[PDB]
Amino acid sequence: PLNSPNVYDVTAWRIKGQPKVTAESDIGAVINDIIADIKKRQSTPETRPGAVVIIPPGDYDLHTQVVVDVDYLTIAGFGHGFFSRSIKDNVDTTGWLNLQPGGSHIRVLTPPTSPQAFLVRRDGSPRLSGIVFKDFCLDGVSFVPDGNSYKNGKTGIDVASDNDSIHITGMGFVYLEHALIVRGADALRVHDNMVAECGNCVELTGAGQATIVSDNLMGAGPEGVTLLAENHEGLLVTGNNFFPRGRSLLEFTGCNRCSVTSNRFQGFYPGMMRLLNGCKENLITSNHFRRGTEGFPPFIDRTNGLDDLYGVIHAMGDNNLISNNLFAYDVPPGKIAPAGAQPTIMLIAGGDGNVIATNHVISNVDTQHVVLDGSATRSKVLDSGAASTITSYSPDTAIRPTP
Amino acid sequence: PLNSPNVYDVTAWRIKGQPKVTAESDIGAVINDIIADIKKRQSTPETRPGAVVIIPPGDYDLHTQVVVDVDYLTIAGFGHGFFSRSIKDNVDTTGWLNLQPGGSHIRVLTPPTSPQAFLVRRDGSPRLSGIVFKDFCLDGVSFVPDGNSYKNGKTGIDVASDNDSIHIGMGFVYLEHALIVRGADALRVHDNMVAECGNCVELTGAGQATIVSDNLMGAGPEGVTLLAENHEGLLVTGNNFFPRGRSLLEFTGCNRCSVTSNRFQGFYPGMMRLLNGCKENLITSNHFRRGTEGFPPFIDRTNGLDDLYGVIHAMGDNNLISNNLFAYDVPPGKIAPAGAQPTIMLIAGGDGNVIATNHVISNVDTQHVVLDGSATRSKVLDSGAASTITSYSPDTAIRPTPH
Amino acid sequence: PLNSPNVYDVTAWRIKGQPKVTAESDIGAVINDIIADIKKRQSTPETRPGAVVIIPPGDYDLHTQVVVDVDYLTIAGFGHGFFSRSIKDNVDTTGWLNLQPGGSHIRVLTPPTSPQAFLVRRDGSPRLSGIVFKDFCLDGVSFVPDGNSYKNGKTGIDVASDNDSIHITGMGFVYLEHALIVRGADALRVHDNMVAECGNCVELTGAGQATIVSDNLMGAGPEGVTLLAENHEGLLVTGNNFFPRGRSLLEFTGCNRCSVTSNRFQGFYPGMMRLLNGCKENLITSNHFRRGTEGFPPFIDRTNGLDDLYGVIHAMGDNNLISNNLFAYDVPPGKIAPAGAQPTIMLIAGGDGNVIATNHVISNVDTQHVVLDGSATRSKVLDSGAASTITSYSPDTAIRPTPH
Repeated sequence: PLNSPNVYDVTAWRIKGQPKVTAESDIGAVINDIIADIKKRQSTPETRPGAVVIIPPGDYDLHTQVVVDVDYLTIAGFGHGFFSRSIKDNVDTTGWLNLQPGGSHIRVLTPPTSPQAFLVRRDGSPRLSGIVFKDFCLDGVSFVPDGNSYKNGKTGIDVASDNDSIHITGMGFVYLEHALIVRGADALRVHDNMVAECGNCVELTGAGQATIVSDNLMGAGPEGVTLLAENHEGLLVTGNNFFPRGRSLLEFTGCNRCSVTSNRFQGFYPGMMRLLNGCKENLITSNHFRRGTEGFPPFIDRTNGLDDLYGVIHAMGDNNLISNNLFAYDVPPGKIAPAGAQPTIMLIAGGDGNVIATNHVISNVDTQHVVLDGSATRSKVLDSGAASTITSYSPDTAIRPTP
Repeated sequence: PLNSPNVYDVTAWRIKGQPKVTAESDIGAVINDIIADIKKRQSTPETRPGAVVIIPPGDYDLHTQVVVDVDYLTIAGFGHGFFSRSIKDNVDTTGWLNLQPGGSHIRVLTPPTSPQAFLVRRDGSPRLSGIVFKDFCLDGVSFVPDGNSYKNGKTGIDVASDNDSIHIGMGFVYLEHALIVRGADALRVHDNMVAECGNCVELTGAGQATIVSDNLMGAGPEGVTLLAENHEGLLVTGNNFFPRGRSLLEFTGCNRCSVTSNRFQGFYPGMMRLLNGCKENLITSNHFRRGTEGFPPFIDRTNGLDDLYGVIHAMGDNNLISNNLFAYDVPPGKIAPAGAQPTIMLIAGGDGNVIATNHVISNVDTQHVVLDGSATRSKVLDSGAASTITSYSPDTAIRPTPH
Repeated sequence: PLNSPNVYDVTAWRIKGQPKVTAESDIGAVINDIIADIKKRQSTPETRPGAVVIIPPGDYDLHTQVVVDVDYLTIAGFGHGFFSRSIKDNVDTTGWLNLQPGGSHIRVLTPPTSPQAFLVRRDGSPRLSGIVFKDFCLDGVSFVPDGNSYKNGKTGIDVASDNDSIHITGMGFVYLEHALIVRGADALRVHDNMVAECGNCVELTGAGQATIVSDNLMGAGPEGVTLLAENHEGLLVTGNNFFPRGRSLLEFTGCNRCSVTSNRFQGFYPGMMRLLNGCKENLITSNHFRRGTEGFPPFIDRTNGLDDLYGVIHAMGDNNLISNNLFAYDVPPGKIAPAGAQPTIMLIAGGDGNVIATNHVISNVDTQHVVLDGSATRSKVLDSGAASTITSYSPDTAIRPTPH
């Protein structure tokens, strides 16, 4: 296709000895064969510039787990191919012109023994660098045992070893239990993707730093996360549009000095944002939060199991600034739990020196804009509601009511 | 090109029965013929993954409107090719090395009966999904009756039916309407150059869960830069809005949306309009600059609004307008009515709007905020000294900027 | 590869009469010959749509400076190929499976007297328009005399003429003294790039308008800038993650009516952000600032020459709004300069009408959240610390303490 051994077209690659296997049959086995070819040619630490694997638009089955263990591997298609399998599964489709995702369309059919479509892992060293996934579709085909479970044991991309300067962009993920997982992320960018109708959308696990999650459209399932970060430092989460049915939309555990800023958050349950297990010195600012109620009939009676005293924002940790946010809460009275409670918008569950400033709350019922747990210390609440709307069980909270 | 029938090169495709038609002579006829080939091969609701149409850099005339009615079509070039025709049309170009836009350059020469270059439409189910336009240039060639009218009846891309996960690296120039998307769900309009058009981006009818991000945009004095009708959860962030639209951001009946971290430069009153009951929107962390036209051919153009209309004009409930900077500089003899103090933020009506932490700087005496008599339960916090706030409403809570 | 004369594969292009000159041996000379072919074909001011130059993944040496003087030239690879040469040069690399950057990998080996790999310049009119650099790696290979100097005299991309609608995206820059320089920027976008372990990262010089710098990862060296802008108006700097070792992370000089919002800033020296020489009417809001100390042993004693009284933010100009930021200051007492000083977080060094509002500061030692110079006039400080954390040497500053 190009005059380089480092450019591969998956529809043109034949695996010698398995002349049966096509990119349609098992694009997994095809990409694994490509990667073996790269290793044969790229032999030394001075000759390993990587390669591009090109996925033309089409339907491709993947049976065999692709193991990605080379730097600067770009896997690229020509479109994210997103399609709502969740609407398809739940309505009459008589006369429908289309019934599945497309674009550069990888149907993930991995075994239980090898559940992730792409396993990005190198046990040797150094860290994997500069790997790029872009412009293709990873589709888990269905949920198990029905369409509404958000469970199938499949993962789209799982980066399992420490990594630097990975770039995930223009992707589509649908109907995977775990769309994207990146462990030990440094200088990662998850940018401008469509990640929806998955049990879990983006999991940033183990630890990480210097990461940006931006301009993504994301919606998860009621037992899974939308964005999760574990032990991140200096994570920037910005310009994202989070919607749907995750148990949460943003979940940080032990994340410090991160910024969640200029996003849009729409959820149907308490606990849309959870700053857990000692999250400190984070900026939570200039976001729009919408707490509403499930409208799609097949999901009306399912919840994430939390009540409305949990908080739209639930914070456990130190010295966070939660400021300059709009919260719009609208839940039918008969749907609030426990029955008769005032919902809590921001709950400070514990921690020292949190500052809550210039937040505007609107709710259909009486709400506590802020509740501070009895264990909260040295808190400030400025202009986030009248005195009526701020409950401190802690004796030491400084409160300026909104004029 | 690749080993897939789902990858098309426009410069290589020949129309059976019309051998002389080329991509140069009528790229529209070529793409239509490509699209028919796709529809011929992709015959069933389970075998429609879509395709890519690639547009090499070059000059291409479009005479026939392209109708896009297949999911997961990608039309991609290699450059947005933007060129200032407006400067060209108004100055001495003696010795100019280039006179028109380029890149993957489509000159839009449609008939007045089907004036949209790309018409994105399906009668039938389901919604059109996952269409991509990227990295090419749509050029309306000239304005009539002359180069400064911003009128030619041409549209770049017009998405006419309800749609999901559409993704628009483009350049648009000298079109009366650059991009229109009706019934957007999970649309991304990202990192485009959309300038010297009558109107730039119109998101019409209704929509949800859309992101407009990282765009450069400038319109004309009778048109809109960004418009949204009846959107919920629209996120507008990272954009640099400049030029000469009647307005820069225009919402009508949009609720629970967020406009954050943009730059806004305009030359007339009414740069931002939140109209006909916009509620619970976040308008924050933006820079507004109101200046005066400096390009002679447009020195006498206005949008018909006086300086009492507001830099922001808002009619609706419970919006938070906070952490913005407003820098107003217009010569005394260009302010209307003569002798009036310009208004920076006008709350035209609505309940429970909160104006917080805004810095205004102006060359003349201005009212930072004027609240209409009809506004109820408004708050104005730290957005000017007392002498810069006018509330004709009797129940506005005001905290002057100290001193 | 496609049926158009405007698409070039650098690996397929033969320079007629120079069979030895390849993309591998000198991709600079290859690209210049491609440029010559474009000009040969694209011969009138109505027949210049430009071209795309495609760079497959591989290792390519550049010895000859590429001079870009045609509109709508796209140079495109498949991969930004970033690799930490700085870590490589400083630790034990036994058994390391890779020792250099990759992707679409251009090794910059320019002569001392034409240092820039790409020179984007046109004498004449109009302004160069619509040029696109994307998805490739520019790698200056080494710093001299050792890998830790951040010095080699090399530049990745230097745009020297006034320009319109240039787009730089998906790039990797590494080990260059200057990664990217753009003079006379109008409607520039520097978007979603990796610009690290360079002496300087992005310099927007001369003057400029209506530019966006967004969604980048950037880290510079102790003598250079990360992002610099000179005399820009309406620059928007957003969604970036600034880290590392630049003398500063954001440096404006004479910039007006610009906006810096929703970024992350991590630095190891004072002066992380500098609004210098009469910056007016700028918005600095919704940012996260971390001032820390160096943790990588080879650089422990490197300084940028400033003390902790200079400020995390240093501002000289009028009517800036510095609001809704978080500053997390952690520097061991033995590392603070001058010894025993209270560090300053935000310093208003001069100017009229500046407004500091709703800022949260956490520091390991006592700090002054805001210090205002004696010459500052009409300043406001709101909710950016207790009274004891605000110092105004100007007598006209209005101060509201953070309550309690």
